Amino acid sequence: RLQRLVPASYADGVYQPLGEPHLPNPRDLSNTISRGPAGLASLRNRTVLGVFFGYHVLSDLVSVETPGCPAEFLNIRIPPGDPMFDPDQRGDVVLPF
Amino acid sequence: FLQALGLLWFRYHNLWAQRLARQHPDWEDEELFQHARKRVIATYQNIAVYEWLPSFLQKTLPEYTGYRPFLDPSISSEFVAASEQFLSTMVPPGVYMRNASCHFQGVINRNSSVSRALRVCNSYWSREHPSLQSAEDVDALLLGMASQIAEREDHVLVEDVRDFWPGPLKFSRTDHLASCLQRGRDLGLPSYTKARAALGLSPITRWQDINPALSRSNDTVLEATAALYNQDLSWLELLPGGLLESHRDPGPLFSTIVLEQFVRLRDGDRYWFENTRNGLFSKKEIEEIRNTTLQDVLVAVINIDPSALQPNVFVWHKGDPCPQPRQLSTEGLPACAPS
Amino acid sequence: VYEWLPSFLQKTLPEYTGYRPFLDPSISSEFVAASEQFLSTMVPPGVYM
Amino acid sequence: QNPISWEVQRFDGWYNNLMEHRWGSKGS
Amino acid sequence: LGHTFPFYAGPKPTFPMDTTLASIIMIFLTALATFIVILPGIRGKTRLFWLLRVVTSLFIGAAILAVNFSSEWSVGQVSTNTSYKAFSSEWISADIGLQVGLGGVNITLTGTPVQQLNETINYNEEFTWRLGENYAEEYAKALEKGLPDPVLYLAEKFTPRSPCGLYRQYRLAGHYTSAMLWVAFLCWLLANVMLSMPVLVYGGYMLLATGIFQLLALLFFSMATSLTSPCPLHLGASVLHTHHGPAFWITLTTGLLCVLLGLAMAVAHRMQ
Amino acid sequence: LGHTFPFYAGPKPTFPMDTTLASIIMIFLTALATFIVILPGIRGKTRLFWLLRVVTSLFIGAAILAVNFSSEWSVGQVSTNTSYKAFSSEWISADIGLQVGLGGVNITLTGTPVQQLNETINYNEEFTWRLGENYAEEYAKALEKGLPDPVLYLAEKFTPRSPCGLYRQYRLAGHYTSAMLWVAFLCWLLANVMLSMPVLVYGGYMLLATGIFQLLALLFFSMATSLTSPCPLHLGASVLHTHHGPAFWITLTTGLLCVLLGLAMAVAHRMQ
Ligand SMILES: *[C@@H]1O[C@H](CO)[C@@H](O[C@@H]2O[C@H](CO)[C@@H](O[C@@H]3O[C@H](CO[C@H]4O[C@H](CO[C@H]5O[C@H](CO)[C@@H](O)[C@H](O)[C@@H]5O[C@H]5O[C@H](CO)[C@@H](O)[C@H](O)[C@@H]5O)[C@@H](O)[C@H](O[C@H]5O[C@H](CO)[C@@H](O)[C@H](O)[C@@H]5O)[C@@H]4O)[C@@H](O)[C@H](O[C@H]4O[C@H](CO)[C@@H](O)[C@H](O)[C@@H]4O[C@H]4O[C@H](CO)[C@@H](O)[C@H](O)[C@@H]4O[C@H]4O[C@H](CO)[C@@H](O)[C@H](O)[C@@H]4O)[C@@H]3O)[C@H](O)[C@H]2NC(C)=O)[C@H](O)[C@H]1NC(C)=O
Ligand SMILES: *[C@@H]1O[C@H](CO)[C@@H](O[C@@H]2O[C@H](CO)[C@@H](O[C@@H]3O[C@H](CO[C@H]4O[C@H](CO[C@H]5O[C@H](CO)[C@@H](O)[C@H](O)[C@@H]5O[C@H]5O[C@H](CO)[C@@H](O)[C@H](O)[C@@H]5O)[C@@H](O)[C@H](O[C@H]5O[C@H](CO)[C@@H](O)[C@H](O)[C@@H]5O)[C@@H]4O)[C@@H](O)[C@H](O[C@H]4O[C@H](CO)[C@@H](O)[C@H](O)[C@@H]4O[C@H]4O[C@H](CO)[C@@H](O)[C@H](O)[C@@H]4O[C@H]4O[C@H](CO)[C@@H](O)[C@H](O)[C@@H]4O)[C@@H]3O)[C@H](O)[C@H]2NC(C)=O)[C@H](O)[C@H]1NC(C)=O
Ligand SMILES: *[C@@H]1O[C@H](CO)[C@@H](O)[C@H](O)[C@H]1NC(C)=O
Ligand SMILES: *[C@@H]1O[C@H](CO)[C@@H](O)[C@H](O)[C@H]1NC(C)=O
Ligand SMILES: *[C@@H]1O[C@H](CO)[C@@H](O)[C@H](O)[C@H]1NC(C)=O
Ligand SMILES: *[C@@H]1O[C@H](CO)[C@@H](O)[C@H](O)[C@H]1NC(C)=O
Ligand SMILES: *[C@@H]1O[C@H](CO)[C@@H](O)[C@H](O)[C@H]1NC(C)=O
Ligand SMILES: *[C@@H]1O[C@H](CO)[C@@H](O)[C@H](O)[C@H]1NC(C)=O
Ligand SMILES: *[C@@H]1O[C@H](CO)[C@@H](O)[C@H](O)[C@H]1NC(C)=O
Ligand code: NA
Repeated sequence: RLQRLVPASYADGVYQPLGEPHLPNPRDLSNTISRGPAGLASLRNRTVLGVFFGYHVLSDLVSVETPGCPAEFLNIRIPPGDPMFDPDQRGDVVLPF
Repeated sequence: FLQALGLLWFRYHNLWAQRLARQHPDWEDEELFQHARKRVIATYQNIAVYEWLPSFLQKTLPEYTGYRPFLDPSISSEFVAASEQFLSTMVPPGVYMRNASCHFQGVINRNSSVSRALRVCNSYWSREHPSLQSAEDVDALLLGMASQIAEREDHVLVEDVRDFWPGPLKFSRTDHLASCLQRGRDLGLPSYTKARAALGLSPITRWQDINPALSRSNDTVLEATAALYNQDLSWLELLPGGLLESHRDPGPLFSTIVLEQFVRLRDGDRYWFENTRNGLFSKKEIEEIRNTTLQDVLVAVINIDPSALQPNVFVWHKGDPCPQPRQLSTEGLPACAPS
Repeated sequence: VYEWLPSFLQKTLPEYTGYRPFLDPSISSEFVAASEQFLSTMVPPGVYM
Repeated sequence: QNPISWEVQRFDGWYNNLMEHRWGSKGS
Repeated sequence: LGHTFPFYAGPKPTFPMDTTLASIIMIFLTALATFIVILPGIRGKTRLFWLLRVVTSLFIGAAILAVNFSSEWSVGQVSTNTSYKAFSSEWISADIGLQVGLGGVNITLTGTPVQQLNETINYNEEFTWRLGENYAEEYAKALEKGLPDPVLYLAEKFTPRSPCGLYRQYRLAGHYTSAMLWVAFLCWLLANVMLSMPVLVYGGYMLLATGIFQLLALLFFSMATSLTSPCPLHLGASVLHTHHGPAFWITLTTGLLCVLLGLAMAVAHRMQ
Repeated sequence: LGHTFPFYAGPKPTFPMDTTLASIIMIFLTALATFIVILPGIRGKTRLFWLLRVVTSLFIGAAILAVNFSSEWSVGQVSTNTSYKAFSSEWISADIGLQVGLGGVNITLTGTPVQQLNETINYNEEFTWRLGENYAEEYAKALEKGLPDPVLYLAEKFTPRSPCGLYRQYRLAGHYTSAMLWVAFLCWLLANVMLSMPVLVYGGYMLLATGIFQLLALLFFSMATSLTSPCPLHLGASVLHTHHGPAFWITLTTGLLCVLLGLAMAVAHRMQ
């Protein structure tokens, strides 16, 4: 198991994750925070080799990407009219997570 | 690129095995493999902790004072999000491939076009690439990554990560940041304020105190993020707060998490190469390993002159060999494949 | 901790710097023998009232 | 208001450490 | 339909009662329905008496089985404010109930309201001391599982090593009460079989034996649970008091009915 | 005698072989002894033929049972120098043996000499993949137990998640080979029962079916264990190679004997 700096924060206090409407939609938060222009150089002139070496170090250390059993889905509801995942304004696009 | 790093370490292990076979002709397969694995693990630990971490955190581990048998070194759930995000904030839209003579070659796309650099979004899980065919191509990848400057350590993610991350289910593409947020909620990660309090950081009471320099500028991301959270700072999650905290470095929360995690990893490991009690290495071998940087590994594997790489390949400085042509952006690169 | 230990060891704990959630506090097997013996070496033949 | 404003310590030493619930407990 | 995960997004159901009691009720109601369907085939005036005989026998058997498997012998219930979980100073207002049966104890923690502290508090935990089952192992697994504090407190109150000797007396009482209830069930089966046979007096004697064994199990449970030193169960600002639950009273009523019917059968045979 | 503790200070015995095989041998030797005692009661010339028939049938049944329960189908054994335990750099010279059966695998670690590093190295560990049993749980319990390094290595080689797919193929092969061996045992029982009956040709056909099912189990084990991708088991400076163990050859010989006897019975019936 992984360690915890703080006791686990779940909606039911055991396993059910905190989500909407208490927390903002993950895609809304991603669009609000991470949207910006590419090509901004690192302020310390850090190299890309360092970034991918750190990715290798992380792959050495931790891995929580493979799904568990039984299969539980925490699906990301795509906000209607998302430029990338719901370009047709269908309003029901859901990214499976 | 992660594949290039893996190939680098694989070839380094094979090279060390060949060196030990030359030194000890009578050794069998198991002895050579174990000695080479020990040396490679020691070099990997030294580079990861004493070279990569000081360069990518601007923080250094305290001096090693011995093995702590009673210290829990397990990876914390917060460390996953912190490390993943402060690495994902620097992924470039493209990656150069560089020659040993400071020549940046063209990259042959699968559309038969020749691009200035290898597009990240179109190379995910690449079974084969026309410009990646031999060991020389992997060496070019490593040299180009050593010469190329990464993206800014800020809240901004490139579209190769934010929109065209490999979708694990029913979609070829997905949002990596949204997936990381859903991971943090899945792991029951604490709030930003609770995470700061548990680590002994000073409490933050206003939204503009998350990143003073960010609120100084004309960027409105703090106000919009507060609007998403209904101005409730107590509900801000650890991952978005760490994204917002970063300025020229990972934020105090993320830097604290990563530094504490690596301190526990080093001190709690009986097989740490500096732990003299495990019998892995002598004092001279430990000193040799400490002297080994990633430049040494790259020079030994690629088999090129040391002047082709800067002394610290994790940071590029003016005067270092082979400057990048220009800071890469989406301009001039192939459009990402649609979802 | 702050009165009996400094008086019976001539050693003082370092200044308290907070709670260490990742530190194992379990009693070691050597501590049993050490504490028991350095206490048993001082038991008097009699006790005044 | 409840006079007991804190989490009462357990007598058996369980749940003292966040992730190692058996640490310092009886029988460990 | 596909394209979405999971294919079924609805909350998963929970069985609304004990599965053993539910199975007993289903089996005996199925037998009752079969015999009700068969009722018009019965000959003449001996239908209401036949119905009474059949229903009484089925009720006796169902009572034996359900009471032997019900964890409702010694019951208690108190409404309090108690600490709920670890690493949380918040308290919950809840009904805590103890239901000691023959083979173990069910501890219930029902929130008032059930939704408190953003959690559903409707715990119903069983800790069994049946032969071959280790109560201490079950309590250790409950501690590892992380059950709420009142449940753990009432569970450790019944551990073999707890200073108040509830475990020893309750295990002995439940074991021998269950043994004598099984003997009563066997006697009830034989009573049915020998009421089928022409010798009705022997079947009446077996029914009398069923009643006697029910009374013996009741008396043994009372005597063995009375020898306990007083264990004060204090939760929050209250004390929980146990008393003979409805399983005890159903045992008493069913045993009295069986002994009365057996005595009536014997006296009627003597007088006719 | 008392006044000292313990009352018995001698080392406790260990059973010198497999308990299942020992029980099979004891039961069938008891039957053989009973029939040898009964032998003088047999009438006349039909005693040596009677003895051959009885002994052959008992041997067929014992072979079926022992082979179905023997973990000796795929065997291998190598003498090496290997690391022994954790927190100890000392190595041991030992014979490491792998004995894959139908329901699991026995890993043996026998020191050469047995007394090395002030320890007795005679490990014989079983890891079972039978239906309803979790191999991964058993390997985790072995890791928690602290078994010596060669045992843990060869145990994790058969985990469901190990890169070399030994677990899947060996589990399938063992499961269906055991099923067909049980079918052969049933056919052997019926062969005895119908050799008791006057229709000897049907009993000979059932004996032939026993032989055919033995051959089918043998062939299925061979085919399903052949489809494995080569898993290189490397201990120290050596590689362990598995081969069809004596259980395989006993299956082959017993099945050939049964099919030969069945064909002889059928041909003799046709010719007489
Ligand atoms: C005397 O006592 C006897 C013992 O109780 C009693 O016999 C019992 O009778 C009852 C019927 O009346 C039966 O027991 C119940 O069975 C229910 C169904 O069991 C199945 O489902 C559960 C649920 O598992 C899901 O969730 C867990 C996490 O909780 C996951 O780990 C699982 O993977 C699974 O998750 C999936 O499904 C979820 C559904 O929403 C999804 O959300 C999720 O994403 C996943 O898709 C399984 O765990 C069961 O498997 C277990 O048992 C089998 C066989 O024993 C094992 O093989 C297996 O390994 C498992 O160990 C099974 O598949 C249960 O739901 C129910 O459990 C509740 O009650 C018990 C007892 O109090 C608790 O211990 C337990 O924790 C549950 O309580 C919580 O949840 C309820 C409502 O769900 C709350 O009301 C309660 O307050 C508590 O909430 C707390 O925790 C929540 C999280 O868990 C949290 O959200 C809350 O906020 C709060 O913090 C119960 O066990 C069964 O017949 C008997 N039980 C036995 C034999 O053990 C007898 O009747 C009594 N006698 C008398 C006279 O009364
Ligand atoms: C396929 O594989 C199958 C699985 O093996 C196999 O079936 C097995 O057959 C064998 C018979 O051939 C049987 O298994 C054996 O049973 C023996 C007897 O079992 C009883 O005794 C043990 C011993 O327990 C004592 O010691 C332990 C500590 O070791 C204490 O914890 C105990 O309390 C007890 O201590 C008292 O007694 C001591 C005696 O001297 C005193 O010194 C002491 O002070 C105390 O007074 C019990 O543990 C057993 O209980 C366990 O099992 C039951 C039922 O399963 C459980 O309910 C219970 O909870 C326990 O789990 C039981 O009561 C065993 O002795 C024997 O164990 C040895 O072999 C196995 C397998 O290799 C090892 O795992 C085990 O550790 C032992 O190996 C050590 O010891 C031997 C000699 O003793 C050494 O030769 C060996 O190298 C190893 O030494 C190492 O450890 C030593 C300390 O342990 C150390 O001194 C050494 O220096 C070295 O470091 C074995 O299990 C049984 O029928 C089957 N097994 C099953 C079903 O599990 C099948 O035949 C195979 N098929 C084929 C075709 O071959
Ligand atoms: C690449 O470098 C080699 C020597 O390092 C040089 O000979 C060659 O010309 C370079 N490639 C190009 C395209 O100039
Ligand atoms: C390590 O490098 C330092 C200077 O960089 C040198 O003085 C020292 O001798 C080296 N030690 C080894 C073991 O190579
Ligand atoms: C950072 O790299 C750029 C080229 O990408 C260079 O012009 C600049 O001088 C470098 N800054 C430092 C401090 O080395
Ligand atoms: C529990 O607390 C509530 C409010 O604090 C109070 O009204 C109630 O009487 C308390 N119950 C007990 C049993 O103390
Ligand atoms: C918790 O309970 C309160 C009041 O019952 C409710 O307003 C809130 O939505 C619930 N959930 C969370 C996550 O606070
Ligand atoms: C094991 O070691 C001994 C002595 O070191 C040696 O004689 C023997 O040949 C070795 N066996 C193997 C298989 O390496
Ligand atoms: C260990 O083995 C050695 C040699 O076999 C023997 O002399 C010694 O008595 C044994 N026991 C200990 C405790 O060393
Ligand atoms: Na960025």
